Amino acid sequence: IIRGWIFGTTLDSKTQSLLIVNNATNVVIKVCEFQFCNDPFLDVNCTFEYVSFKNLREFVFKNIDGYFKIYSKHTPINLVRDLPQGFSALEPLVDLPIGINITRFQTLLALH
Amino acid sequence: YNYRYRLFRKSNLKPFERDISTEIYQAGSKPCNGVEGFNCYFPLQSYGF
Ligand SMILES: *[C@@H]1O[C@H](CO)[C@@H](O[C@@H]2O[C@H](CO)[C@@H](O)[C@H](O)[C@H]2NC(C)=O)[C@H](O)[C@H]1NC(C)=O
Ligand SMILES: *[C@@H]1O[C@H](CO)[C@@H](O)[C@H](O)[C@H]1NC(C)=O
Ligand SMILES: *[C@@H]1O[C@H](CO)[C@@H](O)[C@H](O)[C@H]1NC(C)=O
Repeated sequence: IIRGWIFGTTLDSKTQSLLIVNNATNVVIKVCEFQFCNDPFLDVNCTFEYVSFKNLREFVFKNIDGYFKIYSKHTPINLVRDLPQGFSALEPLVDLPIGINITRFQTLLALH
Repeated sequence: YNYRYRLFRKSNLKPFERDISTEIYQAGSKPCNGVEGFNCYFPLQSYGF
């Protein structure tokens, strides 16, 4: 049900805002100078663009010198309440040359 | 005048950062909000090539 993120300043993308989406066949990435969702969803002008409980998915995002850097890891789990007590390290996914003044962010959920 | 430069005002621009308009940079204390007089309008020019 959890599927993506928006990063930027206004998040409406009237000025450049990053968007990252998983659609169960691909990951899709956009920065588009066009109006984004006002109350964000997935149904159950793009200066940069790219295309590729029992589970825990971990991510790190950082934004340095116009690059946006992503790390991740996937693991089994046996606790819903708190994060696991053990140690593990995330590994790099992608490193994106986007050049954007990110200060605020929001996750995306699928809706009926 | 098809060649342009956008900024000179105050809060400066980071290495490989990019900027595109939505609300007016004005040089002082005035709520200019579309006005183009003293301190007002974008710090945005065109070259006389
Ligand atoms: C990058 O974006 C931030 C906000 O997302 C801008 O920071 C504001 O700048 C004004 C002056 O221009 C300050 O009065 C505010 O206090 C700042 N707000 C925050 C939350 O820091 C910043 O100016 C932007 N820089 C560029 C060059 O786009
Ligand atoms: C996922 O995104 C790609 C690229 O936008 C698109 O071709 C594909 O049809 C999408 N998959 C689904 C299930 O909609
Ligand atoms: C498309 O982006 C440009 C800036 O690259 C902007 O001037 C233009 O108004 C945008 N179009 C829309 C419909 O927002």
